Amino acid sequence: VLSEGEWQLVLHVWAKVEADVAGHGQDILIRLFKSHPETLEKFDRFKHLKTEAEMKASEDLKKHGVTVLTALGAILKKKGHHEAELKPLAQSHATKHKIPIKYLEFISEAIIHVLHSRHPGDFGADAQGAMNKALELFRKDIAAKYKELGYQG
Ligand code: HEM
Ligand SMILES: [N+]
Ligand SMILES: [N+]
Ligand SMILES: [N+]
Ligand SMILES: [N+]
Ligand SMILES: [N+]
Repeated sequence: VLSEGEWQLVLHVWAKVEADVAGHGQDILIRLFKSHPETLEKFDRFKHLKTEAEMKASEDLKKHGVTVLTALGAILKKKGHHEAELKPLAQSHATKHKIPIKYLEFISEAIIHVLHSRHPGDFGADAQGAMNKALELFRKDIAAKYKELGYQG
């Protein structure tokens, strides 16, 4: 569940994201929606948005971008001991929002793309390797909770 050395690479990278949570959140959701159109359909609140331009202009979308990264920052900071925060999130995405585990992987990919575009020099292969493992650990712990509830798939 990651070495201390890899957790460090991740939070160093995340300290950086914190500088503009709003910009990064807006970019991550627009990229998830562009590459995987089906995920956009899961948000009643953003369906209306067709083009990239419209997505960018939506303040509400940017607001949501902040919610998501604030919650993910709370998880990552726990350095694996994130059960209290992951629980309510796993439960609401399974039973309320109805988000397949496959969409969590798609967003994990989105996150990586944005952190590489932005912070080119701070996100070397080594930081990307540690970041990948953190997201996968989050994804495994969610899927465990999904199964218990009868929504793994
Ligand atoms: C990095 C992973 C994600 C995190 C940390 C995250 C976080 C959150 C949080 C904190 C909320 C607010 C309330 C609640 O869930 O009880 C929320 C709402 C929601 N999430 Fe996520 N989310 C993630 C990924 C996803 C994905 C990938 C989708 C869609 C494919 C999605 C679908 C939704 C929807 C539809 C809502 C409700 C929006 C509303 O109508 O208020 N989530 N998310
Ligand atoms: N490893
Ligand atoms: N916003
Ligand atoms: N964990
Ligand atoms: N929500
Ligand atoms: N790096």
